[PDB]
Amino acid sequence: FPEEVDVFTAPHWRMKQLVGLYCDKLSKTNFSNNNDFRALLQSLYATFKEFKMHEQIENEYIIGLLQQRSQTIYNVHNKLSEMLSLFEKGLKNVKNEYEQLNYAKQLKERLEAFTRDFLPHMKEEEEVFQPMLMEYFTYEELKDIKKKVIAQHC
Repeated sequence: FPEEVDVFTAPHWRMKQLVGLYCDKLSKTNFSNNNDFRALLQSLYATFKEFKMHEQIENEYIIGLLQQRSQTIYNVHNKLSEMLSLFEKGLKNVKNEYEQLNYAKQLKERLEAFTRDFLPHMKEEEEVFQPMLMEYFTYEELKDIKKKVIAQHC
């Protein structure tokens, strides 16, 4: 698929880069240490804010359009909002090492589940929405769209 009409690849290269960064931080993080703990949550909150902007950009510049033209919408492209709330909880409601370590176990559980769903969600957009975009829009329309999408991401 021509680079100039690919509306997922570059944003997703950034999102996967962010997944890699938080997985790395997660596994090197000392949850018994309060500073290490908060720094981790702070990184995670910023990261997940960018994920939310990304999904919003998709909704506003790509998905809403594709769904009006194909009318083949049934799945509703929430998750991120619950993850951000989780993080806030850790940054405001955790006082000592006992709470930190109980929290960590839950954080890890929820991030693993998030990650296991987020990668396939992205692959479905590239494998399914991209090709649909080909049949319902012209090549220049798609170029315009990618233009608007990169502007919002970058």
